[PDB]
Amino acid sequence: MELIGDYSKAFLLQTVDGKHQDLKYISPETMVALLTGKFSNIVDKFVIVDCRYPYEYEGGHIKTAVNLPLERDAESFLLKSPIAPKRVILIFHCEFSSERGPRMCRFIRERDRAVNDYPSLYYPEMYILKGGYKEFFPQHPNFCEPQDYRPMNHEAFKDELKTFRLKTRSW
Ligand SMILES: [Cl-]
Repeated sequence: MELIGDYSKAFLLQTVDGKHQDLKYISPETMVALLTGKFSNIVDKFVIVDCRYPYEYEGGHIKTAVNLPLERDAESFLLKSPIAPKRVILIFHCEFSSERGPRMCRFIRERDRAVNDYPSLYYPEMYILKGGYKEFFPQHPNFCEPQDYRPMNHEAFKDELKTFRLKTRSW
């Protein structure tokens, strides 16, 4: 397997097959391994980036996840003052096997390459959570807050979906 983004070392986590062949995917069990400190002697900090809209996040998210659905906010949070360490790892996710998580992962890599001298990176190791929140919640509800799941297409949130789409950079 290839080295991480800055070619400094191998990827730390066991991976699973996902839709995008160019990206690295992890399972809910691996996400729990990170949250439970199984990799604490090697991983200084990891950030779970929930790419879903605010109403989805508010309805139930993974504990400690940061909601950064807009490219400009993810860029500001992650790259204005980079989270330095040991390894730093980013895990991106959305509701299921959609495109919000993968798009944000690729965007952050593009910006990280842009602000660095090749091949150095602030976030050389990034993964996508396979199956997103939809598959994580039924496996580990006690690692979620609140213990619920609100889909993007929830009947009572049609206006909220629309309101938030009008804040994105492109459609
Ligand atoms: Cl955006």
